[PDB]
Amino acid sequence: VVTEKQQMLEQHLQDVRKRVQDLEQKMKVVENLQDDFDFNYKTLKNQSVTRQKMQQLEQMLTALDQMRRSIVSELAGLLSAMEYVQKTLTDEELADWKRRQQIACIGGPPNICLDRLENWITSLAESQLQTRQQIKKLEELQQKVSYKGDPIVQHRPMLEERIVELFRNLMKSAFVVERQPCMPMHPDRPLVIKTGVQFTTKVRLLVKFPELNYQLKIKVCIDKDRGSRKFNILGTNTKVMNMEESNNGSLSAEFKHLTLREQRCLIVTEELHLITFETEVYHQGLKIDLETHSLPVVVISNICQMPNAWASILWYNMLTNNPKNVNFFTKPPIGTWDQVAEVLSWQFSSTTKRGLSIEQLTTLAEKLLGPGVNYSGCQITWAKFCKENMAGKGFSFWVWLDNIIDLVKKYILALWNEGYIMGFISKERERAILSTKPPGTFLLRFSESSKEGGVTFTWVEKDISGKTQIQSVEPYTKQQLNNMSFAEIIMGYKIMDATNILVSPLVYLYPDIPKEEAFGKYC
Ligand SMILES: CC(=O)N1CC[C@H]2CC[C@@H](C(=O)N[C@@H](CCC(N)=O)C(=O)NC(c3ccccc3)c3ccccc3)N2C(=O)[C@@H](NC(=O)c2cc3cc(C(F)(F)P(=O)(O)O)ccc3[nH]2)C1
Repeated sequence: VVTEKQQMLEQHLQDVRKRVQDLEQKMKVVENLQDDFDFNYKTLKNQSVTRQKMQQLEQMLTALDQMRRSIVSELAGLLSAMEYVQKTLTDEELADWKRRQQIACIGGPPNICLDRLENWITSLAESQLQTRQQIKKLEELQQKVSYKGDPIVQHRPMLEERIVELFRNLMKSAFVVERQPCMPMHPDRPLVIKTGVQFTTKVRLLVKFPELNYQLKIKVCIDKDRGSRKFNILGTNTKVMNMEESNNGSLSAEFKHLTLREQRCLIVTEELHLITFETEVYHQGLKIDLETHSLPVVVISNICQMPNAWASILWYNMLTNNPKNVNFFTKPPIGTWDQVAEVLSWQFSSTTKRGLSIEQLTTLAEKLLGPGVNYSGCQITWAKFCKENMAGKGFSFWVWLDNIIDLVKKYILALWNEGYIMGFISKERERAILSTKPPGTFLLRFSESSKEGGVTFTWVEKDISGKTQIQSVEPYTKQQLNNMSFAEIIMGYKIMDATNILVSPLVYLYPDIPKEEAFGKYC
């Protein structure tokens, strides 16, 4: 859906194009008048005929001055308009995309489409090129015909400085990282790169100029620049930018043959690195030095470091919009619960068909902050999330959660995707909602004491005394889920009753779904 700010920008660019086109027509008229003045001056060098020709030349030069004074001020007004629209385009519309990319990287909505910004940037770039050519024409015209108090000699140096500044800054802003450094075997985990592993990245120039096809050589490097590890990019670290049908005519450069190796003559998962891209543009007498960099990258040595490395990327991209804060973990910022809850639900909605529900997020809030009702005014630190182990446990909240995400993705995906997994429910709440329900009613949830991840089912029944009993089964491990599906385990589960007969204590899946109707399709 196109916004009000974006529709106003589309008209503001169209108005710039109309102004540029209107000045082109004035430039033609001023050139033809000067060419006539130049011709008539150089030629015919009663006696009244010479006097009449002299009056013609004076009138033509006075008219030349007025047309020049008009064009110069019309160009000054055009540049001011260009400056405003460029600030809206680069500092506002482009920055929003950069933030939308940070969010998409960490599982957020996958918007981040360049086609509209490429169309707007190209339009502004083409308009600025015609303006630069009009300022070049004023220089050419002045050289041939000038006079004391000529508006070209006094205002052209400022007009030239203004358009050159505009065009350089637009070219520099258009050089973006379309696809952030990522390992192809871990597409759901970008900005985490293991040494010796082939990784890919992609860059794009949003100024759609066909002149530049096969002209820009993109050089890629790491650690360009206290006590931090230094690395080198090995493989094919140079790529010629080209227009493809696959890109829809867009100028881009994809690096697929890259690897990191430590250079040879703070904790590893919190150390950040920047992958830099460089090129030089030579366009009609201008040398524009383009330089862009990736979002901070965590460099790992073993794949066991992947969970803590991903948490550092989650923290960085959730809390800051700054694209180069390498010292972020020297003093990491605090997050709100609503910020964290959004990211945690993104971890599930990017890997599965279902994110985290309100009830699942509430029980997750209580696990980190303790009892309460409203968690919107609560704060979560890096220590409570990843750096330090949970209160009374030998593992951090993130390690416990990452093992659940993996359990869902690899072992119980189909059940999670259909909504048969209660997942996160406190011992007090599960006993509460089951207390009212008939005997044999059960819910599926994850283990809180299991580091590696465990799945369980909590059920309700009545003893001979009539007292309601709520029990959970010993959590089923990943190893067990590799032999039997959780659905087969639910159906096959038997208990020894009072009559000493093996019976299934499971009848209905919460709230009232008969077990065979919900889990039969998976056996
Ligand atoms: C007390 C009771 O009424 N129960 C029945 C009896 C006991 C004893 C046997 C055990 C059981 O049913 N085991 C399962 C296998 C479970 C597994 N993880 O592999 C089972 O099917 N047992 C069979 C059997 C038969 C042959 C060979 C092996 C096992 C069985 C069947 C019939 C009779 C006996 C045994 N069986 C149980 O799990 C009983 N419950 C527990 O022991 C238990 C629940 C629980 C919950 C958590 C948590 F919520 F996730 P957290 O957030 O981490 O705190 C953590 C630890 C936990 N332990 C349920």
